[PDB]
Amino acid sequence: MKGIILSGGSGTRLYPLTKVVSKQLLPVYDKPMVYYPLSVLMLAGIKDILIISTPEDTPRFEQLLGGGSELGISLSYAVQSSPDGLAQAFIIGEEFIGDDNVALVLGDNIFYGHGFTELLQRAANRKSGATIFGYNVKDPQRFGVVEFDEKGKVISIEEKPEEPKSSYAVTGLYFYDNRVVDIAKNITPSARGELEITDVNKAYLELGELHVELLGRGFAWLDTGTHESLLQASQFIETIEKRQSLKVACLEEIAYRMGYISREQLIKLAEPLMKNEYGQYLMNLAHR
Ligand SMILES: O=c1ccn([C@@H]2O[C@H](COP(=O)(O)OP(=O)(O)O[C@H]3O[C@H](CO)[C@@H](O)[C@H](O)[C@H]3O)[C@@H](O)[C@H]2O)c(=O)[nH]1
Ligand SMILES: Cc1cn([C@H]2C[C@H](O)[C@@H](CO)O2)c(=O)[nH]c1=O
Repeated sequence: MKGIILSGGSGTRLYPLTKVVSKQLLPVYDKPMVYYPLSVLMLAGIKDILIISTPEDTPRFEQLLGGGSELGISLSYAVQSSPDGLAQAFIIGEEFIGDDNVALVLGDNIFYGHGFTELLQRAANRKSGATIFGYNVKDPQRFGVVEFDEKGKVISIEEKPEEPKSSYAVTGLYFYDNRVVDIAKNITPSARGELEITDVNKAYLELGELHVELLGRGFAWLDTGTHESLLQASQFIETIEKRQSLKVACLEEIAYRMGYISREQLIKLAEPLMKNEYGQYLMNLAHR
């Protein structure tokens, strides 16, 4: 499986925050937003990842994450010339994806909760169909929305409905088989002139292979779209971290716990950052 992080968009709502800094490099407590969705692809066992951003911000993610091999993964970069919607990721990434299955995660999505990584791996290792993730939210009409039935099987899937048929939001994390690129090629802009992931999910629904994993109320799903939610997501992270002295979405911890790196490689990483807390945190970990 390959991974794609959609990490672009013009950053309107966060102005002036986003005047000279890209949205997904802004802090969520103690590390760049982008670390959060990257962590998720890593835990799913995806080792080969395309990061998409704007022409002016794409180089700045590349300056931060490099080419991935310090995390013992592989990272690549592509420019989205402008934000024509999320399905466009599969067009822009057609060539990085090629022959394989692909998972898409939104660059401004924070996921967290016990057992989450078991769910991610089932999905990441499924070799056909789509997997999407649902979550009971306050104002479901703000999001894609999935209604399902009895057995947990999907009866519909609609983008931002004036009258939502369900509380379960479709979240910014998606797993697909190889058919998705030719799917995204063959549908067209909506009323807001974007290529909609909902219509990508609608297609899989017709093929009879759209799976939902529904996330219960023990998971957290936040997105970092506004000054209010950004700060909220921030408080929520530091509360988890202050308490347990474990970090959320520390990339190097995940590379190592996941096998992508060795103790000795983790130690080479810790070593130059020993002047700061994040480095001592990595070093503590190698000591076990
Ligand atoms: O072409 C694009 C479009 C969006 N983005 C970014 O991707 C994120 C998603 O866009 P946004 O406008 O914030 O959300 P919506 O487009 O309204 O909704 C999408 O993302 C939601 C995630 O909350 C889902 O619930 C919806 O079903 C899905 O349509 C944002 O961070 C954008 O900056 C890009 O980088 N390029
Ligand atoms: C093991 C591990 C889990 N997680 C996250 C995934 C889940 O959302 C939550 C519980 O595993 O913690 C990390 O962020 N980093 C880690 O190193």
